[PDB]
Amino acid sequence: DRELAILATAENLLEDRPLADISVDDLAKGAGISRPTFYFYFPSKEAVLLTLLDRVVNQADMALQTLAENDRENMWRTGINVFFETFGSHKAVTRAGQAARATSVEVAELWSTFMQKWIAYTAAVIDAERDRGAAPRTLPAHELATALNLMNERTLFASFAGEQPSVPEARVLDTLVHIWVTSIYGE
Amino acid sequence: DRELAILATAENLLEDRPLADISVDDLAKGAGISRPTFYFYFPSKEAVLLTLLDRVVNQADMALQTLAENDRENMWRTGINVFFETFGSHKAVTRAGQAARATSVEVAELWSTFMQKWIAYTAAVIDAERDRGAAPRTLPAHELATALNLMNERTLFASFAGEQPSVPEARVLDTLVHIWVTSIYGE
Ligand SMILES: CS(=O)(=O)NCC#Cc1ccc(S(=O)(=O)NCCC(F)(F)F)cc1
Ligand SMILES: CS(=O)(=O)NCC#Cc1ccc(S(=O)(=O)NCCC(F)(F)F)cc1
Repeated sequence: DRELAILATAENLLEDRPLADISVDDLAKGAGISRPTFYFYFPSKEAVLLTLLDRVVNQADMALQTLAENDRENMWRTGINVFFETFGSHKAVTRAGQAARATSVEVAELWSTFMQKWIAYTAAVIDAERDRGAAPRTLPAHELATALNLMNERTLFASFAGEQPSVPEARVLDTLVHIWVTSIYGE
Repeated sequence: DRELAILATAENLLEDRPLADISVDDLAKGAGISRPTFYFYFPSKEAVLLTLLDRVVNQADMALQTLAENDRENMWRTGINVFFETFGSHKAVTRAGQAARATSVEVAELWSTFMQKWIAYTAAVIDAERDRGAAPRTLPAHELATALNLMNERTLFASFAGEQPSVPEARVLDTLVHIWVTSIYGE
């Protein structure tokens, strides 16, 4: 309500500048509320970012669950694309959220909890592919899954932030899908 | 001299706690010098970390140049192993150096300059492998190289920091080499 206005303001301001350069007064002003009214909904601007990141992570997780409840190259591409579109639609929050992992235990723990879930699901799909005889028994599935998820984390976030170096955003899906399919199916 | 003692002290203290929890007075005391004598060799504790990271990055780069001036799976493993051993021998500096990328333009630019070099060298070796007919012309070599280097950055540093999630350090070389060889040679 006022909560949503605060969150919408924070997402808008993060498009232009870092959390460090955004005051509680900036978020209050943008949301049309006082400073003490702000503090009724959120203990800090840090908790605003935690809630924004929580919503974006849950949106991606819910989109991947929808896919899971329904060719091998297209199967992986469709799944990687959940993360590309979801985080790529929320670049300001992605970026600020990754930077807050260093300073926020709640942000580090949110990101860690979802990465463990996404890795466990990746490993379960590789195992299914091995069980049906489509993928060879090479590396431990859980270790392969970990490295691939870490690759995607670093490569997606570098591309969205326009880091040097980065894969251009228009090439990153093809790039990741190639490495996933060759490393999962390759003998 | 006193410079080396300051650097050795900083590396020792970073084994126990973050830069934020290390004072110029801590580095001076450890190096057996006064606070103003410290400031003669370094403008700040941040510049000490920049110099430590500079030395570790150059050690890895010089080891990779030595290799370059001399089976396909073993060739990539030997090269990845430069980074595994070099950064893995300097875990405190690696960790503090990666955290300083967020706050230090000099640290962000050092890391970016060497990543561009290492990616350009990776791409040149893939191209050579394609030219000799050992590797298929799949992805653009420079884009494949970028994602693989980013994977290694994230996966090595997660393992060395014992992050959750991470590939166990005793499995990370096998894990990365498998993804490199299948993605470089796989059709
Ligand atoms: C259509 S399907 O059945 O759902 N395909 C199977 C799948 C899947 C799957 C895809 C991508 C990733 S990840 O590595 O991209 N996510 C980590 C967060 C990051 F994006 F930060 F990496 C993880 C799992
Ligand atoms: C024996 S040889 O001829 O030298 N083999 C060819 C090679 C190579 C080569 C290996 C590993 C990497 S990287 O991706 O590990 N480094 C990025 C820094 C990071 F470690 F942070 F990633 C880059 C290039």
